[PDB]
Amino acid sequence: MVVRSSEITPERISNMRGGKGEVEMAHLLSKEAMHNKARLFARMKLPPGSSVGLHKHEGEFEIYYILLGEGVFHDNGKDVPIKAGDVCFTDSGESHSIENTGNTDLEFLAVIILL
Amino acid sequence: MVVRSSEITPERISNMRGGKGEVEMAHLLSKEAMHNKARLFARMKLPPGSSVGLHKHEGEFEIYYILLGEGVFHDNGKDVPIKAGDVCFTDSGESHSIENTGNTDLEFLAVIILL
Ligand SMILES: O=C([O-])C(=O)[O-]
Ligand SMILES: O=C([O-])C(=O)[O-]
Ligand SMILES: [Mn+2]
Ligand SMILES: [Mn+2]
Repeated sequence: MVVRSSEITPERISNMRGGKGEVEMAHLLSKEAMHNKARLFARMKLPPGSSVGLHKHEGEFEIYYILLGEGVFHDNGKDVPIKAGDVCFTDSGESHSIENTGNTDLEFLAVIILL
Repeated sequence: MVVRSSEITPERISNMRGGKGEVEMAHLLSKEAMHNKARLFARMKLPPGSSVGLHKHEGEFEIYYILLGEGVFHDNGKDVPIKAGDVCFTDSGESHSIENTGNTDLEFLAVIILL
C-alpha cells in the first residue's frame, strides 16, 4: 500500500506528554499493519513555541527523523539543537522531549519499535 | 544520540538490486543499535532516471517514507505514482521497486523491520 501523508487528518494534542502548546500527530501506519513489531509510525508537527514533554520509554525505543524546521532534542539529560535531516534515537529506559525553538513549523517522523 | 544525515558519507551503488543508474545510500542507524529488530534505516537518493530494481522481501517488511521528489513505486504488480510525504509499505512475501521518473532527485527513508 501507499499512504499519502498529505491526505491523513492529524490529531491535535494539547500539552502532549506535558509539553507546551498544541501539537499535531498524523498516524501513518497502524501497529497491526506493522505486525505488532512497532507501535507508532507518525508524522508530528510542532508549531512555533510548542513541545512534546519529557517522557520515558521502557521496553521499546524511538527514532525521530527531522523533516522540516529547527528545535532542541532532549535525551540522556542533554539538550542538542536539531534540524532537518537529523536522526534522534531514544533507547529503552531513556526519557526524551523535543521543542520547536524556531519560527516555522518543526515536523518530524516518529517510530516506536518494541523491545 | 543524534545523527546528522548531512554528515554521513553515502555509499554509491550502481544497479541497486538490478535497477537503473547509480544511487546513494546513507546508513543512519545500525541493526545493533536497533536491538536487531530492524536491519536497515537508510536515506536513499535516486537521481532522475535511476531505480532500485525489483526484489522480494521474506521474513520482514519494509517502509519507504518519501522525502523529496517524485517517482513510481511498484508493489503487488502495480505501478503507483508517489511524491514527497508518501509512505510505501511492502509486506512480507511481496516484491517491490522504485524509480525516479521525475526531473529532480528522489529521496526517501527506507526501514526494514524483521518478521
Ligand atoms: O509518542 C511519543 O512517545 C513521542 O512522540 O515521543
Ligand atoms: O534493499 C532494499 O530492500 C530496499 O532498499 O528496498
Ligand atoms: Mn517518545
Ligand atoms: Mn526492499
